[PDB]
Amino acid sequence: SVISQVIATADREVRYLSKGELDAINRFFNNGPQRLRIVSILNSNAEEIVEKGARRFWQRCPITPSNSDNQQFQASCLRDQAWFIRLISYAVAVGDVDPLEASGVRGVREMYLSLEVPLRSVALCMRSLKEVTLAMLSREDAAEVGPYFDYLIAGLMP
Amino acid sequence: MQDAITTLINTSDAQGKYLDDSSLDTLQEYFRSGDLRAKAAMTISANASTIVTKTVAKSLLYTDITGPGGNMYTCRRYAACIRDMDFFLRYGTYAMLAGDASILDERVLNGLKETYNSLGVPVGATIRAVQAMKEVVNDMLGAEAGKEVGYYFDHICSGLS
Amino acid sequence: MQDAITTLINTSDAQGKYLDDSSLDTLQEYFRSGDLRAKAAMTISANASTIVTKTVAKSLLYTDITGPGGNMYTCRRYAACIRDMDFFLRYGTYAMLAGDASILDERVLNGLKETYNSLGVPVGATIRAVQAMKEVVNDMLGAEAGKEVGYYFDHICSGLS
Amino acid sequence: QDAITTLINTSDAQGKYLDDSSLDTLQEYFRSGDLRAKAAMTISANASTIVTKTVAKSLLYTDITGPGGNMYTCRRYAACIRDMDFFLRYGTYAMLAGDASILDERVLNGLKETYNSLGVPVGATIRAVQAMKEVVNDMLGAEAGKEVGYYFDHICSGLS
Amino acid sequence: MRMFRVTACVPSQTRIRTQRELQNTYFTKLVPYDNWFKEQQRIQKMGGTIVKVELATGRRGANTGLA
Amino acid sequence: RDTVTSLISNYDTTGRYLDRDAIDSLQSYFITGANRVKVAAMISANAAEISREAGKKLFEVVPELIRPGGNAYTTRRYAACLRDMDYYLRYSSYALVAGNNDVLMERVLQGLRETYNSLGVPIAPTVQGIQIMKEMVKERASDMGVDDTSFIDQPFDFISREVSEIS
Amino acid sequence: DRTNGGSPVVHPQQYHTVPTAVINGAHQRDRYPNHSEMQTLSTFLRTGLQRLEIAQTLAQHANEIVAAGFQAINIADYGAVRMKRSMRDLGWFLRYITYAVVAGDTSIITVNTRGLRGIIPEDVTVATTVALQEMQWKSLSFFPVDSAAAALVRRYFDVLIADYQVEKPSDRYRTGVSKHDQGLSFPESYEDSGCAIPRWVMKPTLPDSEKDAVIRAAYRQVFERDISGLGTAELTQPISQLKGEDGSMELFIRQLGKSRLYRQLFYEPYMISRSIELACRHFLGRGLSCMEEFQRYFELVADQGFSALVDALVSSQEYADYFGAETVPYIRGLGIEAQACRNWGPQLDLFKYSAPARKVPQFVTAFASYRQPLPNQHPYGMGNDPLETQFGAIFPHETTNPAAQPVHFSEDSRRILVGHAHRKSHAEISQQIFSLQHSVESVILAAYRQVFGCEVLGSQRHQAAETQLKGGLITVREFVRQLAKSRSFRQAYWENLYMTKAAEIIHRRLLGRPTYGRRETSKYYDICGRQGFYALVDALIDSDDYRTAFGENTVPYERYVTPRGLALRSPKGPVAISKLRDNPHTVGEYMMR
Amino acid sequence: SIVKQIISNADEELRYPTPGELEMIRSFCKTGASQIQLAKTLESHAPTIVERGTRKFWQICPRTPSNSGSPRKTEAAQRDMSWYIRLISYCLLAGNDQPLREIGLLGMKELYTNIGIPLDNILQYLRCLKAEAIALLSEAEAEAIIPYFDQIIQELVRPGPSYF
Ligand SMILES: *[C@@H](C)[C@H]1/C(=C/c2[nH]c(/C=C3N=C(/C=C4\NC(=O)C(CC)=C4C)C(C)=C\3CCC(=O)O)c(CCC(=O)O)c2C)NC(=O)[C@@H]1C
Ligand SMILES: *[C@H](C)[C@H]1/C(=C/c2[nH]c(/C=C3N=C(/C=C4\NC(=O)C(CC)=C4C)C(C)=C\3CCC(=O)O)c(CCC(=O)O)c2C)NC(=O)[C@@H]1C
Ligand SMILES: *[C@H](C)[C@H]1/C(=C/c2[nH]c(/C=C3N=C(/C=C4\NC(=O)C(CC)=C4C)C(C)=C\3CCC(=O)O)c(CCC(=O)O)c2C)NC(=O)[C@@H]1C
Ligand SMILES: *[C@H](C)[C@H]1/C(=C/c2[nH]c(/C=C3N=C(/C=C4\NC(=O)C(CC)=C4C)C(C)=C\3CCC(=O)O)c(CCC(=O)O)c2C)NC(=O)[C@@H]1C
Ligand SMILES: *[C@H](C)[C@H]1/C(=C/c2[nH]c(/C=C3N=C(/C=C4\NC(=O)C(CC)=C4C)C(C)=C\3CCC(=O)O)c(CCC(=O)O)c2C)NC(=O)[C@@H]1C
Ligand SMILES: *[C@H](C)[C@H]1/C(=C/c2[nH]c(/C=C3N=C(/C=C4\NC(=O)C(CC)=C4C)C(C)=C\3CCC(=O)O)c(CCC(=O)O)c2C)NC(=O)[C@@H]1C
Ligand SMILES: *[C@H](C)[C@H]1/C(=C/c2[nH]c(/C=C3N=C(/C=C4\NC(=O)C(CC)=C4C)C(C)=C\3CCC(=O)O)c(CCC(=O)O)c2C)NC(=O)[C@@H]1C
Ligand SMILES: *[C@H](C)[C@H]1/C(=C/c2[nH]c(/C=C3N=C(/C=C4\NC(=O)C(CC)=C4C)C(C)=C\3CCC(=O)O)c(CCC(=O)O)c2C)NC(=O)[C@@H]1C
Ligand SMILES: CCC1=C(C)/C(=C/C2=NC(=C\c3[nH]c(/C=C4\NC(=O)C(C)=C4CC)c(C)c3CCC(=O)O)/C(CCC(=O)O)=C2C)NC1=O
Ligand SMILES: [Cl-]
Repeated sequence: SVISQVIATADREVRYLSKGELDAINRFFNNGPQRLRIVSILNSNAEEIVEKGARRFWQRCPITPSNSDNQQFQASCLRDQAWFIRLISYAVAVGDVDPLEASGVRGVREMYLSLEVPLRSVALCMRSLKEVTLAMLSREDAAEVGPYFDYLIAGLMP
Repeated sequence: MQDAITTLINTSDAQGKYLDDSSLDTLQEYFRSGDLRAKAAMTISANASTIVTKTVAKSLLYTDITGPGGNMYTCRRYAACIRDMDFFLRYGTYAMLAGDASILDERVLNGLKETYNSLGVPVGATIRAVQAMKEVVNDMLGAEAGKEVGYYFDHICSGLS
Repeated sequence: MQDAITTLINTSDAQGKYLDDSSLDTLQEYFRSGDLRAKAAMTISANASTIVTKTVAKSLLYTDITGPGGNMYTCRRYAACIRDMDFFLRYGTYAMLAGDASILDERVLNGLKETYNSLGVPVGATIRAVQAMKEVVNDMLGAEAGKEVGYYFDHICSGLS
Repeated sequence: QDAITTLINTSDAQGKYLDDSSLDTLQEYFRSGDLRAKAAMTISANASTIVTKTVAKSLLYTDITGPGGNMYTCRRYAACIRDMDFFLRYGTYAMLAGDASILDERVLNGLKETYNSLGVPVGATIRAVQAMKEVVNDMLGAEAGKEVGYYFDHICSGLS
Repeated sequence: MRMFRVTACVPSQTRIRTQRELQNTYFTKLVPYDNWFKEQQRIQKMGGTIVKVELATGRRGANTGLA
Repeated sequence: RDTVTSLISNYDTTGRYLDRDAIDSLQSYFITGANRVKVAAMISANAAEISREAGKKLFEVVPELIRPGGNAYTTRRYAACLRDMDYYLRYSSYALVAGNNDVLMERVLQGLRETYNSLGVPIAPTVQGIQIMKEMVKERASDMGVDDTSFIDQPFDFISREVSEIS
Repeated sequence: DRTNGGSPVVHPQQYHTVPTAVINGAHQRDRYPNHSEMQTLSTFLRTGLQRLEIAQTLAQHANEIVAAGFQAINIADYGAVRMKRSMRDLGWFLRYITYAVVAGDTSIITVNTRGLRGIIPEDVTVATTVALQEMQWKSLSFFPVDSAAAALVRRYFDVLIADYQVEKPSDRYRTGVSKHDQGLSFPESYEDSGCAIPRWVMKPTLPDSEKDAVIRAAYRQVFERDISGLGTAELTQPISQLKGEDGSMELFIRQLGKSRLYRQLFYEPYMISRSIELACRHFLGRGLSCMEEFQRYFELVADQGFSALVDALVSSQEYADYFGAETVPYIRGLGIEAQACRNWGPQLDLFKYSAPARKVPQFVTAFASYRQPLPNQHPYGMGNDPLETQFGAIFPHETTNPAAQPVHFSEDSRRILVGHAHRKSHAEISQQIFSLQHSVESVILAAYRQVFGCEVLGSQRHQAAETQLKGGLITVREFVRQLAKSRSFRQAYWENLYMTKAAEIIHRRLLGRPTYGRRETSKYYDICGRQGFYALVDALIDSDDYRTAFGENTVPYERYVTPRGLALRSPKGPVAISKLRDNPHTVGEYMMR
Repeated sequence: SIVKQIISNADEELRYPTPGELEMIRSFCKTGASQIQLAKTLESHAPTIVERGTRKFWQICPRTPSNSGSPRKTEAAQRDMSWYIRLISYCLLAGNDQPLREIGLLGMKELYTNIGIPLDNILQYLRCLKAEAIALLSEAEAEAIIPYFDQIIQELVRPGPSYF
């Protein structure tokens, strides 16, 4: 969130929250309800987002552990899609990527290397998830949500 | 560093003068470019690795700078060049989003030329590849925001020449 | 760090005499085990990433330790567990190549129980993961070298105990 | 400590009498107390039923109850059911006292270390505890449940 | 190991040094290769004008043997 | 962690999505945010007055601290105590902006009792002065026009509760 | 409620005398005081005659001095409290002048006076300086001003007036180095009171002895002690590159860090985390501020070794901000900068010269376990928890390898213990009971193996109690009490033991379970401290828990343990914590479909 | 500025600016026209505030180096105060307090104690300017610029705000 880091910045160069930072968090508090309503829409659409995104991911990437004949790998992948959607809704609710960075970006590359799951394939799945979510959301709702998808993708795009 | 707002404030403050109408309209232009500058910065943040991959593919691969005796031979040097490119792209993102290229002047171009001449890193291939990166971001961002980040890619190219 | 030769010399130096005959017999045992020690360390060095991967796959995946509220949730913590297993494997390989578990006591075991209780890291699940690692390392080197390094894995489990 | 005791201890460190805002918090406790005693009555009456529906809605028919699972081996299912009784009774203590000090003083100290030494799944326990919170909320109304679930979330936060 | 001979002057812009915290800023310093990238970034972060970077030790184009 | 990130982290650790209780709590915090920013502004404008006058009131009510036996006798210790007052006021204002005591948890209560026992600093005048700060910010918030003084009540009470002993 | 980082003994310096400053300088240079420092001490002790008699005459005439002490204010308009504070301040200023005269240093005046311009309401500062000038005039009026020490009294009063005329001096700031690092502020009075620390700056044109002093201070910072006298400091190429025109103090700090001397001292005997904390001491002059700093360091060491950690510490922004290029790192403690409360205990145990005496990493344990609930620990720390073996009171020594995590439990807090009753079964725990295992002799032997976990020698047999129980004169409970009141039991569990440790181990042997909380432990410790050992034994045998569990005819047995005890009693791990995944399929080996 | 602080914080961690930083930038750019108009009101009305504040401060405090007979000290006092309001307008346009701190709070007390101006009289003069700026501009436009007046004020009341 912007408010935690502006607190940390005021803490570092020791002072109080100056008036410009106060207007910044005022605009954050004013934009709160819209983030809440789009979070509610994402919670309503999360399951169908996972289904359509997995279908498009297998269309755009058939050689994957999820698309193999092993359904444990497919179930783990679908669980991963749902988990990243939940974390992205967390990021939308917070207004920055702090739940996303804390839970599913920091160390996600090391995990999927330890799982041998190709991180380009996860990035493509999150691309398809982004397309499904932007299709399922309004233009301004897409404008809010798509950056968090971009930041989840870029966290594994390597 | 300086951004657009800080260079305007600095130019007025080094004169004992409030910001004037030309400065207020220049700051207005900055404010109305802010939305697409933020969107372009997010697009680059998403696609940085792809940018660097395509840039090195179309400007620096399958030439003798890659094979034996080349400067990009011996994989640690290729990785050093790729690190240089991630830094170039992120600092161009900083310059384009901040509105001023002063971040480039005080964190790239100070020291970069003498380091490259100290190491034998060819500046001309660096500049050609950096403008290929500019062309890539032109290709997949659009004409307007692509040119906006391309201005600071031009500054990186000029400051290395 | 006291390896087998070093701790042997230390016993004889505290006793003040030269290495007695039985101590030379144990040093002969170490000196004829050293070739298979080097080969086992060679294979662990080659396949360390695979060993940790299959070990976590057989002891830490698909349990509630990886679900929400489990300690391996929140990807950075999964990576922390991977790097702890890497520390366990590399330091057990050091102890096997050295012929004594002093590197395990000094670099690993001397306060890891305090740190794991402080962080809330599962001690019992780490012990199960280390025994699973002993099984995995046992599987692709064979019985002799496998138990020779599983002694040090069991030492890790005893020091976590 | 209970809510009155925390208020008295905050005042007594200053060495003064309870002030007006602390008197207002005393009013809040002294007009929540009736529904606290009623919720404690109903929870004491239906503790076994709450624990049963808790285990059913969260812990059953997953491999935690199967062979190899932590809740296999009937004595371990008994120990899990007994921990659930302890969690519900201590949540009732926290709700009646108004403070989670009884939770931190008798439940949460060394429980993470104990469970993690024994290998008890922490995340499954937090899941079952929130399920028990759902059971209490559903069969006591949101009116009562918004209090007891606060201490259940205290147990969940301390466990995680 | 290959060394960089670096002359730079790094100014302070966030703190007033009282009388003892003042040290110097114009340093000429032998820099190891594996740290020179981070030292260049650090003295660019603090705002230093780097006036002189040369290769003190080692040659250019070394495929091996440079450390 | 503010209220938003704390509640989000709790639901992340249990694996649930956002239910309507969370949406209501988040909207409640977002509505109270205007008052929180107003109090942060008044605090940033009158912080030196609030902290120093609370120190003065504490030394009037607890006379011994400025007396030679007390641990705020000389002006070195007096300035150290007033700087501690500014510390408490600044981090309580941070918590007022955030609405959560995580900032206090990690940056005020992270060893305060150990420091105050090492230096001989009395705990109970420290929390008495914290309460004087809280009553001061309460009364100039009421004069400023903020009817809900509940928000500004909580960080000082949290610091007092975590710092004070058990009688 | 939260775990304790330790409250170490701290002595904050309020000022400096003349001997304290000289000894501080000599100590901070690691040497005997030299001839000019000797002349400092001897000349000040020579003037001590004049200084003590000046203080004598000023204290003797203090009443008239402050009676004598712009627009003179009115008593009624000013207020009674403010008049009282005016008189108190005036007598206080005179007292501190005499304090300075005896101490021979104006550090007390300068520290306690310089930032007083606005503390005193600053509309009475003209009145304040006029009163101080009049006190100077009067003090010199009855102390003859021709060529005597009235010049000294004039100088000290002038210094007091000069300090008081100094307006608002800026507080020093320890700015936060990262988002996780809190920024701290620091009064200049606290800065000037703090002990002077030498700032060893090495310039290329320094003389050789000054350079060698800077080298020795670099050894004292990094290697914690002077190693130059030893032949281990043979680092002739790093020293030689450092002395002349190149290889500055930062590169030399890095070369000291990556040397095998540093590895032998602070990396070879330590795990990675303790090594990281010691490196933080030796290269930045401070401990770990926060957990996230430690995460950065630990991840970096995990993928790149400890030498890269040294490279990152000496290549950091904080290093160049404090120690720059050619300043030796110095320890940043109490009065050097503003201290955080976050790492107070670990960092004051780290700045102490006995920081290598601790092996368990103090910073990470405190930082992590503050964000965790209360641990399973005896209420008076973990040293009071004995080792759960058959026999032997084995407690962790507070001095030998201190692995101490202090924790405050409430009086009503209770320990969670793993009972053997719910575990296992019946006819599995009734094999370890030994009631009335029907032979008397076996019950005597089992009562021994409870009271002393192993069978004892003949000299430790309480044969009179054997005859009493074989005759039926006393029951099993009285026999256990007599065994616990035997001399050899006192030697085994009471004499060579800390008293609460002794009480806890006697409770474990006579009750078969650890204590629960401060209720029980407080009562036993109070009993054994006001009444003694036999009183505690009688109170434990006549404890209601003994009667409910072991009754009168049953030998005590272990019933509950700490969870650490079972973790010791399962070195292969617990039995079945989650179903294993024998013959699993992982990606990569599956993908080669 | 806001973009300056975000770029510095992002380059510290060697990372691209997050979506929340870009939301902060876009919100500030949305309010940019409003803040420009705030600065416009400040530009128009600054000399009146300076002259009324200097008259009021001279009346409330005659023992003042500007109030001493020299014209250059007087001109320097007006110059300093107009410079401070200039930095406040800079703070309005940048979006944070960087151009007050960096261009005149950092090292200000020691600057004036080297100059010889008493800082309590500076505090009173700034209090006077704050009063006439409150009474002069408007109500809503005061809420944007008077907090920065409080920020420059709060740096010099701290030897100790006086009580009994
Ligand atoms: C009035 C408040 C009481 C009082 C205070 C007092 N404190 C100290 C010294 C210190 N105070 C702190 C505090 C903090 N550091 C932090 O990081 C935090 C959170 C931001 C806090 C609250 C510290 C660390 C110190 C040590 C010195 C330092 O400045 O770093 C003193 C001086 C101690 C001495 O004798 O030297 C005093 C006087 N004293 C009273 O009597 C009041 C009850
Ligand atoms: C799906 C998009 C891709 C894919 C996935 C895949 N994942 C696994 C296994 C795991 N994935 C996780 C995930 C997370 N841990 C976290 O903490 C978070 C963030 C909050 C996430 C998303 C975990 C924990 C596992 C381990 C198994 C478990 O749940 O315990 C697998 C299985 C690998 C194996 O060998 O079992 C797979 C296949 N597969 C694809 O094809 C996609 C690219
Ligand atoms: C073959 C085993 C795998 C594989 C090969 C592959 N490589 C490339 C492209 C390049 N490979 C290199 C390699 C090196 N440069 C060095 O300095 C060193 C050490 C001496 C090495 C090994 C380079 C520089 C390139 C870039 C192209 C160039 O040489 O100019 C490709 C082409 C990829 C593309 O799409 O362009 C391929 C296919 N591919 C596999 O699947 C194998 C596992
Ligand atoms: C890539 C486009 C070209 C290339 C690169 C290359 N660079 C190096 C070594 C260094 N490059 C730098 C870079 C920077 N310094 C700065 O301050 C900035 C920040 C904006 C940058 C980008 C530095 C510091 C080094 C030396 C330290 C280090 O390598 O970490 C090499 C290696 C040279 C060698 O001898 O090993 C290479 C190969 N080479 C090409 O051919 C491209 C045109
Ligand atoms: C993996 C098998 C299990 C697990 C691991 C886990 N560990 C941490 C965190 C840390 N682990 C250590 C360990 C060590 N310190 C040393 O010096 C050595 C070297 C020999 C070791 C092994 C430390 C110090 C930490 C803290 C620093 C860090 O986080 O990297 C975590 C994260 C805890 C947290 O709260 O972030 C985890 C998850 N967890 C399991 O569930 C596995 C059974
Ligand atoms: C059949 C003779 C009687 C009966 C059975 C019944 N059982 C269940 C559910 C469970 N029973 C068990 C059993 C065990 N767990 C253990 O650890 C041991 C030791 C090996 C045993 C015997 C378990 C685990 C379950 C839950 C299912 C699971 O594995 O998760 C039910 C269903 C109850 C419900 O509400 O679903 C039933 C019906 N019912 C009768 O009427 C018979 C007398
Ligand atoms: C049930 C929700 C989960 C579960 C439980 C489980 N617990 C144990 C064993 C113990 N649990 C405790 C805990 C407490 N004792 C107390 O007095 C209190 C009240 C404040 C608590 C919370 C203790 C001390 C034990 C050991 C003694 C005993 O036998 O119960 C087990 C047994 C584990 C084993 O036998 O190895 C189990 C199964 N397990 C799950 O999987 C559920 C998620
Ligand atoms: C003999 C081969 C070596 C040796 C032994 C020695 N031991 C002690 C003292 C104790 N030994 C123990 C051991 C145990 N307690 C248990 O519960 C078990 C099983 C888990 C064992 C093995 C204990 C607790 C003690 C202390 C109390 C007691 O003496 O009963 C000593 C005495 C040392 C002293 O100072 O008391 C000695 C000498 N010494 C050697 O040199 C041999 C290598
Ligand atoms: C050098 C010894 C020393 C002194 C004299 C000192 C000053 C001091 N006096 C102080 C204060 C005052 N001195 C004075 C008075 C004077 N101080 C003087 O020396 C004279 C001549 C005057 C003007 C009449 C007043 C009115 C106060 C107000 C205190 C308040 O604000 O409540 C204080 C604050 C603590 C307290 O109230 O006790 C301090 C710290 N502190 C020190 O360390
Ligand atoms: Cl003298």
